[PDB]
Amino acid sequence: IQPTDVKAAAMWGVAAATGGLYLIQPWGW
Amino acid sequence: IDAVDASTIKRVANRFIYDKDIAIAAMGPIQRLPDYNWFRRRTYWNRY
Amino acid sequence: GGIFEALYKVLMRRNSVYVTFVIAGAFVGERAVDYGVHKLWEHNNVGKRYEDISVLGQRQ
Repeated sequence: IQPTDVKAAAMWGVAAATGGLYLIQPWGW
Repeated sequence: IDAVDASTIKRVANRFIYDKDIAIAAMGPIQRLPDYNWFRRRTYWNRY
Repeated sequence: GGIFEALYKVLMRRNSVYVTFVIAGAFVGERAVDYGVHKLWEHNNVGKRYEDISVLGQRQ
């Protein structure tokens, strides 16, 4: 409801930081 | 009794139910009852 | 043995954090292994690279 909101948000910040994880690639960190 | 609200339910459920072992006893025409790995896997939700 | 409950204590009772750990752990591991292959290579071959050519600048 409200869990499925935030639980939509946690893996919505995965894509962002998972396609921010296959193309531009600052790699020392 | 009335000191058990919706947040108390989830905390006791995470201690006793979530990702825990179970025990089963069955009898009869039980060839279509699922097996132990089916039951053990469904003590958590790989969706949330 | 106390690191084994503590590492499951924090991260995966959840299923989107978990997908962070397998994607972001695929990177630190891919850079930890690309670094070690790229230093075992230039240690087996000393004096054989392109910058080890004594007459490099001077053709004329």
